[PDB]
Amino acid sequence: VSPPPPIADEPLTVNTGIYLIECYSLDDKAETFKVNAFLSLSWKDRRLAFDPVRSGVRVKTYEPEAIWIPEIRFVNVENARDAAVVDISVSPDGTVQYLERFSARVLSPLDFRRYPFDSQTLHIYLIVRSVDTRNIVLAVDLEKVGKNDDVFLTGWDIESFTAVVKPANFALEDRLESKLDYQLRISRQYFSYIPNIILPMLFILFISWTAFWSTSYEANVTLVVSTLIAHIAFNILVETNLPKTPYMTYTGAIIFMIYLFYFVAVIEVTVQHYLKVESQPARAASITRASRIAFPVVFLLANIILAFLFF
Amino acid sequence: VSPPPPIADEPLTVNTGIYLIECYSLDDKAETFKVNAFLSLSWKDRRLAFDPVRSGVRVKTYEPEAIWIPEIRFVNVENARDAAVVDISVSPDGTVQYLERFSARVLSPLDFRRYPFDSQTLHIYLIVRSVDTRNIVLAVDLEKVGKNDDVFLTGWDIESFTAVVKPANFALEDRLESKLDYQLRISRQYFSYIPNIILPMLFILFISWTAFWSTSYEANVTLVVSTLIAHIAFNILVETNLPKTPYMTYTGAIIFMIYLFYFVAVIEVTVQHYLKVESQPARAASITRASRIAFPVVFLLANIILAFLFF
Amino acid sequence: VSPPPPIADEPLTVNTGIYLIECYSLDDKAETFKVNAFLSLSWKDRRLAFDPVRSGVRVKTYEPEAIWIPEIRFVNVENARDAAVVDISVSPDGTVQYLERFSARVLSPLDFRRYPFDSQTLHIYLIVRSVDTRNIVLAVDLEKVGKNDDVFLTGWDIESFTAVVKPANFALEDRLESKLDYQLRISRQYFSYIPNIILPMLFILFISWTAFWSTSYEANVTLVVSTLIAHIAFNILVETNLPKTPYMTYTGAIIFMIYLFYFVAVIEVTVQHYLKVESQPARAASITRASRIAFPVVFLLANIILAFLFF
Amino acid sequence: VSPPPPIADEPLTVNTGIYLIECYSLDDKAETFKVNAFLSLSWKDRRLAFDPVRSGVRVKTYEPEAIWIPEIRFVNVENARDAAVVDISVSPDGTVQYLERFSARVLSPLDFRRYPFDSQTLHIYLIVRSVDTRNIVLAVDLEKVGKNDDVFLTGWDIESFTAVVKPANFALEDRLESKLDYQLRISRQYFSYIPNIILPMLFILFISWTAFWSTSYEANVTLVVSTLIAHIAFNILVETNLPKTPYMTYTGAIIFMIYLFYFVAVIEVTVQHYLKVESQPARAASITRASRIAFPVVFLLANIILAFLFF
Amino acid sequence: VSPPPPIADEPLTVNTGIYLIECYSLDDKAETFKVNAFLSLSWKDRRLAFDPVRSGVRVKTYEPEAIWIPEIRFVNVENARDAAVVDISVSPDGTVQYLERFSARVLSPLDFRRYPFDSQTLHIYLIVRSVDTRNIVLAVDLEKVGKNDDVFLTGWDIESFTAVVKPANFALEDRLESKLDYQLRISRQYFSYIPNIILPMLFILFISWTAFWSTSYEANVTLVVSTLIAHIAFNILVETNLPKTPYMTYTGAIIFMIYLFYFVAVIEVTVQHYLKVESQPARAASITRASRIAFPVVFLLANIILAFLFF
Ligand SMILES: [Cl-]
Ligand SMILES: [Cl-]
Ligand SMILES: [Cl-]
Ligand SMILES: [Cl-]
Ligand SMILES: [Cl-]
Ligand SMILES: [Cl-]
Ligand SMILES: [Cl-]
Ligand code: NA
Ligand code: NA
Ligand code: NA
Ligand code: NA
Ligand code: NA
Ligand code: NA
Repeated sequence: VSPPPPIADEPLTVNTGIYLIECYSLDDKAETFKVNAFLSLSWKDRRLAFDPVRSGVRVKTYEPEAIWIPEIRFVNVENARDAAVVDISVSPDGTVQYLERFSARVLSPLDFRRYPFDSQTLHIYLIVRSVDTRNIVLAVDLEKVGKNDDVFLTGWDIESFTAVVKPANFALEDRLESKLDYQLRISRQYFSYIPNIILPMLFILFISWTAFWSTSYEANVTLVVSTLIAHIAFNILVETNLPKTPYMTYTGAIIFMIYLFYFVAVIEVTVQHYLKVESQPARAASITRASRIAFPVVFLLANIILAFLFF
Repeated sequence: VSPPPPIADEPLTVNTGIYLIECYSLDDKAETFKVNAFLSLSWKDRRLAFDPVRSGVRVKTYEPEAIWIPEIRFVNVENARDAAVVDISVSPDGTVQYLERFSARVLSPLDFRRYPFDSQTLHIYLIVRSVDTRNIVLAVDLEKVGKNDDVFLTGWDIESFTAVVKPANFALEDRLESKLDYQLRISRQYFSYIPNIILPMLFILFISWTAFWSTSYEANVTLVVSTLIAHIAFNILVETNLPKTPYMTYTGAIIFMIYLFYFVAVIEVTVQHYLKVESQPARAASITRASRIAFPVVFLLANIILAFLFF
Repeated sequence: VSPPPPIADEPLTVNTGIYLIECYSLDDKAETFKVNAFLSLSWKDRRLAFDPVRSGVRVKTYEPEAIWIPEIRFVNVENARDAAVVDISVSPDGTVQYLERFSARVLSPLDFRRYPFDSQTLHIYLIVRSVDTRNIVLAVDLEKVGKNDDVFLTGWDIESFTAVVKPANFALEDRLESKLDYQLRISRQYFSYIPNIILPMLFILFISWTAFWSTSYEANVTLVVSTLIAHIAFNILVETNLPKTPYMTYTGAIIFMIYLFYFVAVIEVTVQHYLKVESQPARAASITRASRIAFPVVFLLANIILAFLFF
Repeated sequence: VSPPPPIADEPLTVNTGIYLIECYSLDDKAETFKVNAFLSLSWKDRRLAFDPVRSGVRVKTYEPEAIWIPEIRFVNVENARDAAVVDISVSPDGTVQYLERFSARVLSPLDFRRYPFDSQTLHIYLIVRSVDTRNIVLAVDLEKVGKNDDVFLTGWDIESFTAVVKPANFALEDRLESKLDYQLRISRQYFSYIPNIILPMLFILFISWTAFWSTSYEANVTLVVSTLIAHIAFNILVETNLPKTPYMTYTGAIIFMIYLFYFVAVIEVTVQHYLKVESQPARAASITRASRIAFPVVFLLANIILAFLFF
Repeated sequence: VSPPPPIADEPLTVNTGIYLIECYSLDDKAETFKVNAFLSLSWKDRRLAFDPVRSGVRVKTYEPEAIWIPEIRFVNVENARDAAVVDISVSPDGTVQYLERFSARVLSPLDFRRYPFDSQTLHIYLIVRSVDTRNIVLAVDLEKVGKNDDVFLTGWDIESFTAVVKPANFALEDRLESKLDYQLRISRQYFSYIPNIILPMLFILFISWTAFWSTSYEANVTLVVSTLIAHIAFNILVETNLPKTPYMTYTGAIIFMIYLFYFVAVIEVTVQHYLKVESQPARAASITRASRIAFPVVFLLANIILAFLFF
């Protein structure tokens, strides 16, 4: 079979629409998500036109094999989509209405800069390669773009599912390609991070600061070193749920900065002891008394500065 | 092939039934479960009717290819079900009795609020898209809905497998869809959580409270900090077996609250020492003596309050 | 094609046999094992009978397509078995000898009560659904049931592979089903558990008891708390290799009971110190001296009681 | 199609050859390896003989469907090999030259006794089931058995890839089976184990022995217990990269034996303290002085004994 | 179908080109990467030639089935590539222009010597087996070799994608093979390693050196042993993200060398204490004072030496 013939030198417009049924498995490390949706296609093939009076029927159904169907592919998919044709319906003028149900693992990159308070725009790119007979251009039928109300992406809030109506028409391997951008706007459910990582991490830091109300070096060493190890465990736990980024993430910055607070606490604890031993407990007392105010104040201000730079 | 013709303008009723053979792999993190069941379908096709006297036979068997079979799909499945036809049997009036054995990874969400003392309702949604010739409506043949006695879901108790008999009939992409709800009610086997997480976690907390019967700061610091680290390990272990929820789980709340008890224990231990050093061991004694009663009482009451809010 | 016709009202006997080639991947957490075997089937179809004198040949080979083959399925498989037909041979009387090689992930539950000193009976259930023409019953041809000598299940000892010769005939969805039970009896290779978990766990416990020969509270606190943390690591390591059971496992019981020994050691260590501080080291000496005998004796007796209840 | 007819009562010889292209994913825990190779087959079928003068073509190419091809299977594979036919070439005498490229997950057991200084012989077993017309026997065409120079198995050194030329001809389910043994000899690259496990493990042990030059019980308890915990982590890390063996591995033995050294160090540390407290520091000094020589000497000799028993 | 006939004794040149659409999942442990690209093939088949005047058309489109297409395979792929034909276009002279879109898991080895400051050359090898009619040779059409601008390999910087234009022509199993080398040059994004592993690891080492400003043996033992355990955790974390190499990696060397610094710190701490006890605190003071300069200086120089050897 060959593509539909042009009335004049116009390109063939394939109207598209994606309707999400099930949306799942957003892997932060892999920057992938799995989708299960309907793909609807519509184009006019005058060769398929019929008189409803003579034929009796108002619409004609065809098997994919019987007629010409545009070779529509997804750009950013991992492997070729699993698709199964639901329906092909031809109206008297020759307007074909294709429907298929597909599933694919979509590869759309993520911006972890504000993690876990981040919002993402997932992309689904539809593309079509022009044949030698005629150029094929994609379009968006907005009435056939949507999502089910039940659509839930675990740990995420689905904001919108829309399409950039004007396609990106460009040359590739000496033939015209028409690309369409379907955007799924989502925002992370940060709630769990607060009682599981953020607050536990702050509690262990504040416990390290009880060393500023203790003259026992052996006890201080235990307090600051033990809590530093729990902070290492939280750093490791966090960096497992995330990929290696060439930039600093919000949680990454806080986690990093907290190491400096542990390092300065070890210095203060060491200075206090050296001075006590050197028979200068008065000077050690001044440093310890100052640290009690300095550490919380510098921690609070540094955090205001970070939140400001990141948001 | 085309769908059966209507006697009048009535829709075609496809009677359904699911009989679970094997139920397995409930992934809490993924909110998925795997099923292996029989799917039975029954509808009347007058075109297939025959006289049992003239034909000799009481029922006629057909291969799927020979006759019209309704396109039945699952809504909340991950990928398309794996199915294999067991039997197709036609009675003299034209009543078709289809049977297939399928397997699918079903995506039904879970409510972890009362974890690990939670009960779930897993869903299996059957759907059918109406064709242009006539509208197709689903029904439940209750005699063909059930589960095998051997059906075991590891770590769960299977309560019931029933179907909501009235289908959800709605419009989707300008065609009628008939959805059916099969509900598998299950309840978690919480027993293992008690000797593996709950009791070990309480033992480490009570060990931290032996610091209220000790005047040794060095020893107390070790007791409260070491046990706090073991509590961090239990928090991490628990949050690995669960997905990130936008709400507080029962175990999540207890685990979180226990951090506050560790934090206040560090404060008491610090106060006692500061006072002892400041040559006020009498005042430190009063605080330590009070803490011995305060800590268990506040822990017990806070737990009554939590159990009340959650159950 | 239709099933063989009955001489009288007797059911059709399909003689079966499974010969294991490769047996592997026993997942304790999932309660599954993978199998790679031969499935042999034999039934008489008089329609296929021939005279060896007239036909020249002693046996006739047929392709699955050509003749009627009973639809045999596995009950407890995860997905439908992967099978490939090796041979179909018809003798002059019409006796068909079918052979196929298959692989399947079999789902047979396990009893972890005596873990890691447990023995299991893995099951492979063959089933057949009766057609309307005639009822089909399964049988065991014992000469065609066996296993290869090389068959090795990693970490397990294969005791026997036998079949329960009388099938379980029952009604299901108003049709006779003939189920057969193939039993693979295996016993765990517990050897590795001894130097990797059991002996390391006992060594850390005995190290905690060196606190009964020490008056140093700071040192005792370190001894009992540090070793308690290593016991937590062993509890976590063990519960990862096992699923969540609604009953107590042997290792689970020992692991749990050992927590009580750590808890009582913390109490003794605390009592000794309180008494020493209260200027009563004589009374603290009596308690410490008693604990040196009490702890090993109670540990040894409690273990005799547990081994008795479990074996 | 039927198998080639015999000139006399001779069996049909299928000449085989495996040429490894890619060798990868050797899973120690699963005792599996993945292979990507060429499988070449050659047999004479006089029915395919042709005159090159009359036919125009020296050799004729056929699609697998067109002619009889022996059903060659792998014994020790997990699932059926993924294969794709490269070429089928028939010479005028009827000699068929089959070529296919396949990939399979081969299940060949491993001997971890000398781990990580072990050498393995991986096996690939080719088999063929005799048909009723005539018996089929396998052979090795040594010119068509080899491996690519680029063939690299991560963490292993590939020594040789050869075939045991004489097949194992045996009876199975009353039919002759011809098995062939392809052996891939490999040896582990132990180098990484030295700076990652062996040397770190020895360093922590030697650190524990600095307790023989210390009279501080509190410090010794910390030294021996802390380093014992690091040894537990190395034991856990090692047993994760390995399956549960019914025998003692070399690393397993060293790791186990080192626990006894930690246990005896705890005893010495306890004895020294008891004696110091009992006002017998002279006797405690003798024991501590002896331990300084005893511990390294017994460790060195025990290791000579182990290396001797294992190598 | 047979291959195109030669004008003379020349081989058939198949011009190739790979254009990367999506590049993803570079597994350091497995030494694999997943690719999703276009594969373009072009060769002359005079049998397909046509007069554009007589035929009307300028180019003729064919289905893969209709004409002869060279069997092109990838050498270093794991399983056979998943491919789907985009287009086949024949020009009047008989020049075929084939295009397919494929996905494959490519197995190309990596050099971890300079990890995480390493650069790699990933390879994609195209190959073709000569038929008996005529020899097939590969070529590079440079205009049809490229990559998409969006192509992102997580944690890596894509430098270039080029092809070694001269094929490797060699004999294999008595037939000519034409291999082509496509090279993807990438360099690791080391940035994340700095705040997550390198700086945390240096902070814990510097904390261990605060023992040179402390006379408290109990505190020093805690400082050096606790920080040594955190270094063990970083060693374990690092060796999990990497495969077992028969050579020393850059991070591996630094990590190893840091163990020696911990070992010597334990010796100094032990010597200081022995001397203090032996009533020689003056000599212990000299050693401690020297260590304060020696440790940072030797650490800094040893690192200069390592960076020099590795870069
Ligand atoms: Cl696609
Ligand atoms: Cl489905
Ligand atoms: Cl099955
Ligand atoms: Cl019954
Ligand atoms: Cl019946
Ligand atoms: Cl195979
Ligand atoms: Cl390929
Ligand atoms: Na078509
Ligand atoms: Na049908
Ligand atoms: Na059949
Ligand atoms: Na064949
Ligand atoms: Na072709
Ligand atoms: Na300590």
